[PDB]
Amino acid sequence: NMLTKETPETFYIGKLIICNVTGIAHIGVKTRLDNGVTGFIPTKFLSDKVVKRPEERVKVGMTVHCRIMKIDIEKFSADLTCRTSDLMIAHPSFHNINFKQAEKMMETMDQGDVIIRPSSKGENHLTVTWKVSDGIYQHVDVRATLWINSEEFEDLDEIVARYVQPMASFARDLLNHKYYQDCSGGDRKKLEELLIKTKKEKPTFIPYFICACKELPGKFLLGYQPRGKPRIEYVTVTPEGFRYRGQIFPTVNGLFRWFKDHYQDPV
Amino acid sequence: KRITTPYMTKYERARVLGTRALQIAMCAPVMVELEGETDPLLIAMKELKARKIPIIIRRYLPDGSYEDWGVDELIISD
Amino acid sequence: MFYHISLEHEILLHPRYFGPNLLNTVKQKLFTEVEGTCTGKYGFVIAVTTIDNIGAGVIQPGRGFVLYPVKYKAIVFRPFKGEVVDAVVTQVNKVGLFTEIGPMSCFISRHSIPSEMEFDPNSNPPCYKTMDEDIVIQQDDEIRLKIVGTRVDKNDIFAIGSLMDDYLGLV
Amino acid sequence: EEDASQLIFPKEFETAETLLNSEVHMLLEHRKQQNESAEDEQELSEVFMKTLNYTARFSRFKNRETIASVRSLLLQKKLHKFELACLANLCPETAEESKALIPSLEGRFEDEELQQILDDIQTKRS
Amino acid sequence: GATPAYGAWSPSVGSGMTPGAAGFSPSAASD
Repeated sequence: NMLTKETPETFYIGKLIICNVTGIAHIGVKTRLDNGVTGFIPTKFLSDKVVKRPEERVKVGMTVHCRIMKIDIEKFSADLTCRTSDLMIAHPSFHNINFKQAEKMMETMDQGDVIIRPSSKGENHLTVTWKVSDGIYQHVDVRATLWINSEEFEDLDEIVARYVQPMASFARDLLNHKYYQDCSGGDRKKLEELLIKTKKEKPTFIPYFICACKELPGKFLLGYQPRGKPRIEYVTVTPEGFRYRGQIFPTVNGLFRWFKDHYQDPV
Repeated sequence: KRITTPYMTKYERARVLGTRALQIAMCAPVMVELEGETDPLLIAMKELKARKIPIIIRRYLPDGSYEDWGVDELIISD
Repeated sequence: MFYHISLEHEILLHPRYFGPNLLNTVKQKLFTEVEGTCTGKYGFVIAVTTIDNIGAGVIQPGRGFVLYPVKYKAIVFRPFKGEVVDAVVTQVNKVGLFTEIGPMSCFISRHSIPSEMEFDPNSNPPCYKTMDEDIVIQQDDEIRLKIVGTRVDKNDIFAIGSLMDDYLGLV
Repeated sequence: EEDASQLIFPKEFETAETLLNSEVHMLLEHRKQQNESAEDEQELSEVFMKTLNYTARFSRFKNRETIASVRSLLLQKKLHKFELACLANLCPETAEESKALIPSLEGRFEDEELQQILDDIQTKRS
Repeated sequence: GATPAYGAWSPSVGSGMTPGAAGFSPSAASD
């Protein structure tokens, strides 16, 4: 008592006791513990068959934290467990990921499911990626500057249902339009050559279409040919509506009903 | 009622570039896209052309007054 | 005594703290600079209650720091000598009684105690009874006092109380 | 030289705003409320934690009306600012106790005038 | 970062001069 440095009444079963099994006698690693207790590793912790060391130890010996399963510091034994288990419709995903590898997992979900990922530039930042079209995604880099509070971060459920879910419902309506296309992602060279080919079959009736960008997601392309010159008008999709010539429309129908009586000006 | 020159003086240009380049070197947020360069003066120069330097120049008048001028406010020379 | 005054401070900020969170970061730096401190001028400030304004940050020539003269409102605690305060009795000892005036503690010798309030070390609780055991003045009692001398100890106030004045006891 | 008994205060402190013991309690507990109602918040200093209690022990009232009324009934008279707090915390049950405690009240007022200020203060007391 | 501000952008409007007549399509209801 007071000469051994440790008794078996201090070391208990269930608590992790770090064992220093730095040699093996004949299989398992017999080493010393922190309290001077001669740690003789059993088949439940040193695990050596005479053809090898512990494998979960070191490259030149044995050792590590293990779940304490035997109190024999006076008996020159240490039942330390070598195993780590002995010591102990618009869905919302979660994550912790880069940008390139995240692009391959967000192509298989449907339209409306919003993912949750950390940012990449800066600190204490979160990026809201929501599906827009086939290959079009708006990575809302909040501080796409969406200024928020500090109280909201503990509950990640409202920031989507107030800012992205209404935005996704407004973006889905233009996809189900009667005159929609992609032009291989909304390329600017492919869209000017389509308006000049549709005007020849019907010079009296002028058609209109709608498309979005792939490099600048969130901005739609509203092109119209009042005469023999192509012209492109842009529009932004907002969480409360749409931004068209600086006028905010509450519902998706008022934008088109406001455009049908506004494109007849000489500009 | 600012009465001073609406042009960025060569001396302002020198120390604003120098000052901003120092901040850059100290891991400041950049206000411009980096096309893949690393020099703080190169960055500072880029920022200058973009009129994105987050700096205002306090110009002292001889009487004791002063006028503050944003970088985006005054006409960059070079 | 608890007062409200406008104070001022000038703080230094490193370029890593620029960008959209800048003036928020200026507020954070003051809230964790001037709280719970003491001075030989103003005394013991309990907390900064609000920030008045930020003066435009003067960029330091040569070095990348910028300094921000921020004006702010502060609840300050400055005792003066001769003020008559309430306190709680902390420790009853033959060498003297210990009290606590908010962030500042005081001490009362048997010298300042007239001979009525005798010692009680025989009892489990140290008290100051009288001869007849009517007026019981023990630990953890709201006992009034009068600050008869101030002392600042390296940003630390330490006054001294007394019991010479009448009506210095239980309410 | 600095003795509040003879009402001598530094220029930095003369223009100062006096505070009541019950009054500051609302300021401190509201500051506790502001920060503790913030998520992702660092623990407040031991100096904050050790002071909230002091004013709590001496709460003559909590109520936001009585925070004003013991001041208004006093400011109407020709008292010093310094007198404002010492007389509104202690709540001396008579002008006699207050005049014994406070050397500045002695000859300053009628005892019955000062007693009515103190009786108005006692009738504010929770 | 590789992904800068997208929505902080300024949509520039395009000016034109087309003195045409009025022979275009009518409006509809909002329901």
